[PDB]
Amino acid sequence: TRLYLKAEQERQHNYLKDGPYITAEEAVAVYTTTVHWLESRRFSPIPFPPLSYKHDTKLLILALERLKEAYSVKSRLNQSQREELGLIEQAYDNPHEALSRIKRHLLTQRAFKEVGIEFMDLYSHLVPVYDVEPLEKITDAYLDQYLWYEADKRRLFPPWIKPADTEPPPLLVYKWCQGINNLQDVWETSEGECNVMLESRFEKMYEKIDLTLLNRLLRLIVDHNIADYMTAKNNVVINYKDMNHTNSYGIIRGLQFASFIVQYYGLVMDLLVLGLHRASEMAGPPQMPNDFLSFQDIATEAAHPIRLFCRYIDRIHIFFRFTADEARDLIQR
Amino acid sequence: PQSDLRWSKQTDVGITHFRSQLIPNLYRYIQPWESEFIDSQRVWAEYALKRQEAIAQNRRLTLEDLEDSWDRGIPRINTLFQKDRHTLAYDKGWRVRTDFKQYQ
Amino acid sequence: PTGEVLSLVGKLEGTRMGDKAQRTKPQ
Repeated sequence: TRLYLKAEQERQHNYLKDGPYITAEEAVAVYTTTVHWLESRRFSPIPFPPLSYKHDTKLLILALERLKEAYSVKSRLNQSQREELGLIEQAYDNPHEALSRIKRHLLTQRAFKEVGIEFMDLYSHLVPVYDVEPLEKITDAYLDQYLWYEADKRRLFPPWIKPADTEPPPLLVYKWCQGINNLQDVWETSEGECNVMLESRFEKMYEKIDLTLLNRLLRLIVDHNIADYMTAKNNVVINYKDMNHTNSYGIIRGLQFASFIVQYYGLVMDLLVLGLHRASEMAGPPQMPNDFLSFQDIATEAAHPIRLFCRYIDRIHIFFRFTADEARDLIQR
Repeated sequence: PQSDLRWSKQTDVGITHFRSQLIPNLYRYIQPWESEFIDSQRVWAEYALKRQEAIAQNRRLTLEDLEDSWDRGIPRINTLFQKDRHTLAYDKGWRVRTDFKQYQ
Repeated sequence: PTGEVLSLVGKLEGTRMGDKAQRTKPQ
């Protein structure tokens, strides 16, 4: 672990030396592509949580239920372990003060406390575990529940983005296989047409997310103040035992709302991979959107090599079908 | 082994001995994913039918209804009888959150 | 008759993945 955070401190150092590894015109290109996609989807930017929001109480109860899930019934309860539980049950006691506190943290708080990190000893690879201050834990948990509810309401996330709440991953596999097998004459190789099935990792998605660009992209789909919070939230010092660094490039990836950031940046990269045309054809018109793997009409389906697309949290699985001519053009290029 | 299936019980009449084979495997008591998925589709079409006809009946679906479809449907039919269920319909994006719980 | 488990590969011809799988009744 000590070696790893030394390496991460050094990596932050090369970032703050070299500045943004992404070039300015790359930034304006991705910003243009995303704003074009969102206006095509007509999307309505997320407003700041209203004081008298109809579901607000329900969202805090769900957030504190999720927090309590972490604390199993046990006697291993230290000062912080009991402080978090006590504050959770306190917010349970008075939800309105919790709403007010989370809101005031939203519109003002920008500088936060250090986050401790410990690692899981999966014998193949090491994954960090971030420990966030309980007040910030409650704030981010509520903001997570709110943003996920609102994005699900407005359908920010097109159907290809996984995992969804409609099907467990073992059903994702089955739907993907069936969707492959139900394409138009997908298994015919008389003329010589070839199906290509790619899968990848989006290497170093979490680390190589430039937080300034993350601010610029995410300022549109939500209120700019919420953006300022969550973007300030990943500009936070990391500590373990004694040696502590501030992180600026990588998303903390342990925040309660890191899920939303990852799944939105994934959609932006998704626009990059698919192109607005094919992405729109997969998603369908905003009035009548499609399901996981289907198009309005088969002509829309057979208009491009990319028939099927599915992005997991950071993985991509793409299924092309080529004519012989298309294959040869790509091979020669 | 058959030797460990012998047991003895003593009463006033005396000592009486009795016997009773393979242990059951975990893979035989869990429905395969394929059958689960087809049953889910069937059961939820059936529930669509029953819910529309009960809305015509203007009543709520009961326990005696759907009782042949109790432990079926990938979103389990039992989940329409939970108490919090109305609040659960406000928990969005729970699966991503669960896949990010290992991270905290 | 040793007490060690035996590899189930090859000893499952007579069973299906769901045989003996039962669903509980309403409570």
